Amino acid sequence: LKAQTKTEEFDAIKIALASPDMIRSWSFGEVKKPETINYRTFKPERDGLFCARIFGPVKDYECLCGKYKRLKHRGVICEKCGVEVTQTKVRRERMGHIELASPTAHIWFLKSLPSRIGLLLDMPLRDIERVLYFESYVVIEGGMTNLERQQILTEEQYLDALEEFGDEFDAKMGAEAIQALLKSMDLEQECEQLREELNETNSETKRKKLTKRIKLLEAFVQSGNKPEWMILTVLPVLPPDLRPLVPLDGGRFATSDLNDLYRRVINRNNRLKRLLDLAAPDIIVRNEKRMLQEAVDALLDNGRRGRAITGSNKRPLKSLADMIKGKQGRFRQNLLGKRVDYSGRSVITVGPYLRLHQCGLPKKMALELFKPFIYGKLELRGLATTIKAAKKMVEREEAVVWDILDEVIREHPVLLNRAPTLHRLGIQAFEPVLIEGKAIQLHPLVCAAYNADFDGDQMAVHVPLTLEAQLEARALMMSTNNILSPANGEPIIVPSQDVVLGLYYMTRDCVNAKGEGMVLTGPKEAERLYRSGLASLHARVKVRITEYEKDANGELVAKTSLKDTTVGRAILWMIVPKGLPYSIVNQALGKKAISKMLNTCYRILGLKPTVIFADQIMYTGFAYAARSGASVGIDDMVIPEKKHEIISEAEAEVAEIQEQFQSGLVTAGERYNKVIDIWAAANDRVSKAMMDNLQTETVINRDGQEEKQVSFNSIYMMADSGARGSAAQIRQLAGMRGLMAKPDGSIIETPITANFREGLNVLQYFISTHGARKGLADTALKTANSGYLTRRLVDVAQDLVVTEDDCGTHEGIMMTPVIEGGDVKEPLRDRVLGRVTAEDVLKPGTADILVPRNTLLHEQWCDLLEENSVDAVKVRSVVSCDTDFGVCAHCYGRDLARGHIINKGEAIGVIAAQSIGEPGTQLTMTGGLPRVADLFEARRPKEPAILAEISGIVSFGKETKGKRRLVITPVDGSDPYEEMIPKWRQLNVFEGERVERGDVISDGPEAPHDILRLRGVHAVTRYIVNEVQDVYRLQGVKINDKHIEVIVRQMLRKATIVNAGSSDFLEGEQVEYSRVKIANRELEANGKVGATYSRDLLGITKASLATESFISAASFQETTRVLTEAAVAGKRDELRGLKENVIVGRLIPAGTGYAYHQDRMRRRAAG
Amino acid sequence: TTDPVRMYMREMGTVELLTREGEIDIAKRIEDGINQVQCSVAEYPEAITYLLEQYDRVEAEEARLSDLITGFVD
Amino acid sequence: ARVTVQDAVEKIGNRFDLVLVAARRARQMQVGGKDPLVPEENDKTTVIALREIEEGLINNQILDVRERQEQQEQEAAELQAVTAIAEGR
Amino acid sequence: HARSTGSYSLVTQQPLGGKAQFGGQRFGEMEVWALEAYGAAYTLQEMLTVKSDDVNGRTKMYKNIVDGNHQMEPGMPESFNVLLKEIRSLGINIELEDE
Ligand SMILES: [Mg+2]
Ligand SMILES: [Mg+2]
Ligand SMILES: [Zn+2]
Ligand SMILES: [Zn+2]
Repeated sequence: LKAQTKTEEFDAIKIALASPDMIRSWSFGEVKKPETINYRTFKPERDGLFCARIFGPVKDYECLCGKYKRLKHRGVICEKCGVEVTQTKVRRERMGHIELASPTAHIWFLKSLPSRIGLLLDMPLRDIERVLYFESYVVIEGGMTNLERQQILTEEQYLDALEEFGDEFDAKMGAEAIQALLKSMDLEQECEQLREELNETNSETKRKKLTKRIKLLEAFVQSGNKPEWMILTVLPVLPPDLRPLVPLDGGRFATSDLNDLYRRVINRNNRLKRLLDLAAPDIIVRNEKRMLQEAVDALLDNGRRGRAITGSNKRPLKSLADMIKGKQGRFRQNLLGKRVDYSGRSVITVGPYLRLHQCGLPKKMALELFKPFIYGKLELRGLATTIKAAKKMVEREEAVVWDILDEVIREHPVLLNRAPTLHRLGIQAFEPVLIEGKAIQLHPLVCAAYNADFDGDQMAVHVPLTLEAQLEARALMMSTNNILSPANGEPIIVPSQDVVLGLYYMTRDCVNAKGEGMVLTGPKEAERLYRSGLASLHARVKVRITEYEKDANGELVAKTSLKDTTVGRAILWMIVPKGLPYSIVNQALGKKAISKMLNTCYRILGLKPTVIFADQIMYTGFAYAARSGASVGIDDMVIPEKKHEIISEAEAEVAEIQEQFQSGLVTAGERYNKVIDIWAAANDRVSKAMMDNLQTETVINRDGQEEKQVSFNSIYMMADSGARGSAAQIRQLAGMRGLMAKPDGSIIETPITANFREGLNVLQYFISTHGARKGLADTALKTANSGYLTRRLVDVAQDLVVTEDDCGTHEGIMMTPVIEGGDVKEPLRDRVLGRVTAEDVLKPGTADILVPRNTLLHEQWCDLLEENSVDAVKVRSVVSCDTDFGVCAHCYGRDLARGHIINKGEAIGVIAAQSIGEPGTQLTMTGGLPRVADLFEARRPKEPAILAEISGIVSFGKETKGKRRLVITPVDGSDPYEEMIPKWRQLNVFEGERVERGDVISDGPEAPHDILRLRGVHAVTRYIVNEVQDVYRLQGVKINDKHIEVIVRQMLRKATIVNAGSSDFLEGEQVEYSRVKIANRELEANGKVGATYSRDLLGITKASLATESFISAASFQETTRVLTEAAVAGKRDELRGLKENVIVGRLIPAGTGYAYHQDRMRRRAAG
Repeated sequence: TTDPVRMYMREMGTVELLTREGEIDIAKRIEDGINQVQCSVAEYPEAITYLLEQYDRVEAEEARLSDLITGFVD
Repeated sequence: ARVTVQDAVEKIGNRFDLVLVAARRARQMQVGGKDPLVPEENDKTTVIALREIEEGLINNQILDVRERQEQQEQEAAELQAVTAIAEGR
Repeated sequence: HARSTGSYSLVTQQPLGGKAQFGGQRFGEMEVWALEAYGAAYTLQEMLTVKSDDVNGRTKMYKNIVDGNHQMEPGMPESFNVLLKEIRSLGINIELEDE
């Protein structure tokens, strides 16, 4: 079968050096003149940087001279001025060239940090520049005389050396010499020479540097690149329209800086050509060559020499390297990142009437957005003769068009996005609802997921054009399909504030209210009692209710009873669907209980019932909250009656300790701390006074004498329900507020004795100011810290995607409760939930299999384990998964916005990174958000501890040489380990005991590198998760351990070989490649041997550095170095990743695209 | 030191300035050099006959007086 | 409207292959080639395909089968036309 | 603000408001990740190719929208197509191999 020739849809890409002849292939002509445009008629002058002959017609399908103006003539080359009449687009495509008189060095291969030309010739850089500037002569192919091949001579020395040997020895200077060296260089012969020398001399110092060079050389040999190409003979010119001269208003012109650069290179070059035919003296032509060299360098990458400046403007002219480069890496994909059609934006508002699956869309916005759809539908039914008439119709805004828009709008989701996109819920699909007005209406329950307040925040709209985008939006990005945070299984659609204050006020009970004690047939007639004004919303009442339990086999049982409840709870039951028990609504319904309600509803009835449920809860919450007439008055804030007394008593203590300091009974420092303690205790005292008074002090009467219940006072209801406010903020309102801190951080010893209900005087406010300003500053900075963290995180993971189904390994980690210092900082049920068992678990007794091998542990299975006493469960994790180049779905977990096991092809790395990064705003400024960054960066602490390197009996040897050696002695194994540890660090380790490998030989923090090396992979991964989870959990952030585990796996992605027989002995390399390779030896070729590796720990920012795709690396790294370092080796990028596929603009090899790429990947390496 | 401005000033600074007498010395050699080639051209038979064939083209209206001689010494 | 795709995800497990399959079917309907297998409520082809998945009358097997059937149904018409290409001889 | 099809920047073909029908909303890296967490491949391709950067694909699409055919014939975004010429403008030969 025949291959191909013309443009098919390409896969992969290759990059390499460009031959001079190869450069001529692209060039359709030589730019011979610095001239640009004619200066009167603005047409391009032939042949110049802008040329119709070389590049293309100025206007579409029209010859320059004007002889052939007809659209029919196409492949015709005009006889006057050869211009093939073709679309002006080809002026954006066709390249050109320039033939340089003298050779020229390519600055990228000269000045890249490991100078490429330098170490290829094994010659220093400073010398090479000295040869390019004609400051000395260099030898080439010395023959048998006096001289080294690469030796450098001076003027006098070259002459003296020349008198002895005239011929059979040759030396040059300048660019031609370096080019001659590279051409004369035989890489193959040099390779052989380097092979012998490795074996001959044995020294680490020697063969270390040695091995670096030989791999590089042979790589360049295997590459196919020939060394000469690092010196430019021919120079390609960029198409004119990519650096346009295009006119502006007022008749002035503007053009790209490249022109100023290109023009210069031409002039100087041309001048040199002239200077050859005039036989100028050496000193001049030398100076001209140097001038040409500087110009080419400035053109390619400016700033590596003098930083040449553009004409009349101080600011340095932007060169070709700076067009690619930027902040950061490339401008193309970096923030930000390209403008997009079919979009819009405006201020957003509430719209509580909306169902959770829809959103209010302004009329005008929808008109301008769907403009093409409106045109096409208008002429599909025949209301408009042709597309033009449709344009005039919508431009006239005729009344008939509004009905047509409802058709194109109906089933057609729109994407809503907010400004700081963090996790995937930052964009969600909704069904549009036409709304008069210029504001966007957004379902309240989603306002939590977007973290969108109403203080004037704006949101953006995107239209899903292609059919696949409609079904992607509807089945993935739809609002109703993500109700649960991917970070933790708790619902993120949880009612927020106003709604929950309603339900709290709804199901609550006072002591005496209208209708107390009566009985009703059912919830229906309960509402009939309330709405008519007979019964109070909260009164204790028995009513017949019908609850449900599905406890049969997939089948709903029904049960009825007389429940003791209130009127509000009775009415609310009408909403609760089917199989939920009445126990869930019988409580006071705070914000905490109201979330677990929604959660249970999802895990029992499924998705669909939960959605419609959630809507009803919101609607009823707002409604009843409005009925409640909740408000806040100045008399709603009750100050304790005992406050003034508490302040006075605490005021005596300070004068007591003060009396002790004047008489010297106590030191100055002890005094400060002392006063601060008594004042602090006072604050707690006042706080827990107003708390008692505020909470229960409503004391009311039912028929009998007195009694007291939880207060119905407004502000209290807010704090108790979970709607808004908390004991801390309230403490500032009624009781005294805190002890502020002076900028230096020393909490002031005279607290703020007043509060907001009273007035603050001059001083108290002035002292309060620092706390506010430092608060705002810290957050504004912590905003940046969070973003940077997510960046590094998603960079190190990204391309990680669920690929196989089950890798089939029994391996996994042991999950126990966190049990931190007191009692259970986190239970067992949360740690194992939604994960998969590593092996079958026993009861406390045995021959009883509870969970059969690998099974998803859902709510029932975790409760069945909890019924029994089971204290420990082994769980498959993403760090242990045997699948190479990905994660098996069985090792990950179920977690998603859906409860089902994770689908094949979902990209978990990104959602993992987003879940870890988003909460980082709430962390502190050891501990805090920077503490997390240190953990993921593997950074070694300042004064670390040391662990026993190997098991066996240890002892102390020699003496204090600034280090006192520690010698470990295994029983059977070899002794030789003796480490020199400075002894001025307090020891721990018992001098006379045998230590298991990895025990504590001293105190202080430990480097996570150790834990991996000595204790092992599972040990170190447990260390990271438990420590990082401590930081977040202390602040109340719920992040499932899964995400942290996937980040960890990428940290250890690389390993260092130990044994040999196929590979590079000491090379650090991917454990993915190795494991498939050592499997390729266990039964393949030669056993050989081999190879044993050692897992390595790379910090997040360091591990992301290594990426197979060079197009990916060129994005976030330093562009120049990446391109060079890849271009020499001829590396062939196969795509296969996410980052690279986004750049080139095709389907992501994940999710919906995963079917496509998979099917194509197999087509490759086949026939 | 890179900065090609520097490597020029230093490359030319080696050449030593001419004395007022030295100018004529070099200039005399030029005259000698050219006069050598002028006489060498005068010694070629084809150089004469060619000039003849060229002047016959001038008189034949195949050329102009400006395209052959710039004027004579006398 | 179709509020939750949960039912379709049960019929085809992946939930991504659901988007693909429903897409392929939705184009068979959108570009005027076939008709719905179930009452259209005025729902656009996006949602009509999903109902067909929920009701279990459309999936990847049937479509490949159905398409493979149409291949032979058109190959039957052109049967005489293409055998007339004996001009190869 | 709202825009369907507006003007375009010359240097890189991208939506730009010249009439005060303002250029479209800027779709970012963080927003790209948001699409990557969901399984939506086609939305992302259409976002950075036909809806913005593809000087061909945009017109081939628009004609299909009025015709009643929802599809995309994506092609290569002009941003990346320029990056190829800038690299090739240097001494670097960058080719698209195979098939
Ligand atoms: Mg809010
Ligand atoms: Mg705001
Ligand atoms: Zn012409
Ligand atoms: Zn696995």
